[PDB]
Amino acid sequence: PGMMDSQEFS
Amino acid sequence: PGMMDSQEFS
Amino acid sequence: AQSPATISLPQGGQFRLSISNTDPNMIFIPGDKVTAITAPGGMLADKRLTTAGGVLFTSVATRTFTIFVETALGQTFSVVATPVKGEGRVYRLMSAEPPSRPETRKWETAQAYEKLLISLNRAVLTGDIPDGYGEVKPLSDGIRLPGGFSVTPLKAWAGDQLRADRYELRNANTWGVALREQDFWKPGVRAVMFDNNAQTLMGGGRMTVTVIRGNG
Amino acid sequence: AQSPATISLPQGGQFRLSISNTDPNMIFIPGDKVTAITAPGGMLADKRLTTAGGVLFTSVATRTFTIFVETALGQTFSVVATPVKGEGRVYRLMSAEPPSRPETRKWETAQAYEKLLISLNRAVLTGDIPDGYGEVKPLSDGIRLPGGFSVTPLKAWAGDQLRADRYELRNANTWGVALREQDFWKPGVRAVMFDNNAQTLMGGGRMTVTVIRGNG
Amino acid sequence: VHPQRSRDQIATVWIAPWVDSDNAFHQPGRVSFVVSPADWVLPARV
Amino acid sequence: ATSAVEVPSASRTVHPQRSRDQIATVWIAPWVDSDNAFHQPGRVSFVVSPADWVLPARVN
Amino acid sequence: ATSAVEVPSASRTVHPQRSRDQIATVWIAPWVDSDNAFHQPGRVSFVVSPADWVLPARVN
Amino acid sequence: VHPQRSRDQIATVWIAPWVDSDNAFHQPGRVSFVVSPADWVLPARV
Repeated sequence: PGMMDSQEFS
Repeated sequence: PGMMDSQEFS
Repeated sequence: AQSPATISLPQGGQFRLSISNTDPNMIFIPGDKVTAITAPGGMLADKRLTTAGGVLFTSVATRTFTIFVETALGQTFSVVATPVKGEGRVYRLMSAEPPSRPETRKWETAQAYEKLLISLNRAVLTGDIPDGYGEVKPLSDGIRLPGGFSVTPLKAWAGDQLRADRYELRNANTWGVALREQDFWKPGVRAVMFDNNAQTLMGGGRMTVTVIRGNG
Repeated sequence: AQSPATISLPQGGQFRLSISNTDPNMIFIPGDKVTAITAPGGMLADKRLTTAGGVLFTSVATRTFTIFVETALGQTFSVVATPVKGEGRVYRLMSAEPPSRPETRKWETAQAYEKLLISLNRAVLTGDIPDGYGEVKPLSDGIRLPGGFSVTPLKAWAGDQLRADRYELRNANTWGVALREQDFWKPGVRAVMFDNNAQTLMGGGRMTVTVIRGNG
Repeated sequence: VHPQRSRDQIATVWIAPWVDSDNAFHQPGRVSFVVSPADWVLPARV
Repeated sequence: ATSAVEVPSASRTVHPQRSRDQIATVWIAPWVDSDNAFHQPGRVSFVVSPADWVLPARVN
Repeated sequence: ATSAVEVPSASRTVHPQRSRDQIATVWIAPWVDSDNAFHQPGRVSFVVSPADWVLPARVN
Repeated sequence: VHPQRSRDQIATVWIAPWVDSDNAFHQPGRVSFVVSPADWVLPARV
C-alpha cells in the first residue's frame, strides 16, 4: 500500500 | 515480579 | 524548480516540517551520506538509501511523529514530520557544528601552513572545493565592523581544521573609506582576503571577502 | 533548529527530566560512547546504539521510574524519566569537572626556507657553529648606512649556503631617533637581525647585526 | 596592430598572527599568488 | 632546490602586481611544403620571458 | 650524566623564581616560493635561551 | 609592540624532617618546581 518503484541501470 | 532490563552494546 | 528548503539543525536538533503521504520525499545532507534512519511513531512505509547520499521514504499515517536521520561521520539530527496531501518535497540539512574527519586532519598536517592557506583561498575563489571538505552553516558575526557596514553571509566550507567562510561588505555611508585588511580581525581568524583588488570602494555594496577561521 | 537540552551532572548524579512514550527519545554524551543501560520500572522496548555513540529508546509505560546509563570511560549517570503524550525529544549529558585536557598538539609547521634561516641565525647568536660553516674575511660595505652612522666589520661565517656576517652600528650623531630595519637592506640580503633589542637611538654604538647573504 | 597580451589577475592574502610549530610567534604578513595566467587576446577585427 | 629568489624593493601602501609582458614577432619567408603545398605564413608572435613579481614605487 | 649545575647565591626569606626571557626578531627579505608565490614575511621572533633558576638578592 | 612572554608559575614544597633509608636525619627543607611553563601571549589588538 505504499512501496516504491526503484530501479538501477547497469 | 521485579527483574530489570539490562543490556550492553558492543 | 525551487531551491531546496534549507534548515539549521545543530547536533541533535529538532525542526518542525511537513511531508506528504503520497509522493515519496527526500532528505539529503551535503558533504556527507546518510547511512541510517529509524522513524517509528507513525510507521513509515519504506526507506531506500540512494547513491548520492540521501534517503528516500514515504509515510501513510495521519499524525505527527518523529524521524531520526543519522549520518556516517557521527552526525545525528531529528525532524518532526507531519503528513499532508501531496506534492512530495525535498529538504536540505546543514550541520551548524562541523564534524571530525581524521583524513582531513592528516591531509592538512601533511603540508605547510601558508601554502595550505593559499590552497584553501584559491579553492574558494575558483570553485573547486578540495576533497574532504564539507559544507556547514555560515556563521554570523565572525568579523569586526569598522564603521557602518552591512555584512550578509553567503556560504561556508569546513572540516576538522580551518573552517572557511564567505561574507559581503557594503558601505552604508556616503563617501569612500579606506579598507585595511587588518580591521576585520578577531581572536580566531587566521586569514583575510579581499576578492576584487580594490584599494577603496565607491559607495555601492558589491564587495565580498573570505575569512578562514579555526576550530571548524 | 532547536538546540538540544544541555545539562551538567556530577559523577553518578541523577537528573529529573521528561521523555515521551511514542516518538523514540535519544540520549547521547558528547565525546563518549554509551556501552550499557539499565532501565527498569518502565520496561521500555527499543534499545539501539546509533553511530554518534549515544543511545535512543522508546518507553511504553505510564509512570515515573529510573533509567541508568553507562559510558566507555566509566562515567555512570542516572535519569528519572516521566512519560508524556508525544513529540519525542533529545537531551545531552556531560560532566562538569572530570573532562579537562587542554593539551594541544603544536600544529602549524613553517616553510622550508624560513626554518633554515632561523636555525643558522640562532646558531650565529648562541655561538655554537653548525657543522658545515667556517670563517671568512668580512665583505666590505655590504650593508647600507642611514645617515650619520658607520660600519666597522668584525668577521663572518660561510659555507654551502647563506654566507652570514656580523657588522657594527655607531650613532655618530648627537640625539636619538627611531629605527626601522628595512633601511639596511642591500641587493642580496636574506635576513637582518638587531641583537641589542632597542627601538630608539642613544649615541653609543655597541650593538651588532647579522646580515645573511648568498654565495656562501 | 601587434598582438598584445592580457593583464594578469592576483589576490593577496593577509596572514593573521600565528605561533610556529617550533615555538616562534609569526606576526601578520602578506602572501600573493596568481589565479588566471595571461594568454593571448583573440582579435575581433582583421 | 636552492634558495628562493628575492624581489628588490624600490627606494624612497600598495599591494604587489606582476610586470608587463613583451612580445617578439618573426616573419617567415614563403616556403614549399614537402607535399608540394606553397605556404605564405604570417608574422608569428611568441612570448620570450614570463612576468615577475615587483613592488610599485608608488607613494608608500 | 655528570654533576648537576649550581645556582650561585647573592651577597649580603624569599622563595626562588625563574629569570626573565629574552627575544630576538628577524626581518626576512621578500622572496618568491618555488611555486611562484610571492611572500612578504613579517618579523619572526624566537626564543634563544631558556630561563634559569635564581635567588633574589632581596632583604633576606 | 614586540611580542612578549607570559610569567611563569611555580610552587615551593616544604619537606618535613625525615630519617633516610641509611639512617641520616634530613632537617626541614624546600624544593621548587614549575607547573605551567611560559608560552607566547596571543595578542588581541593588531
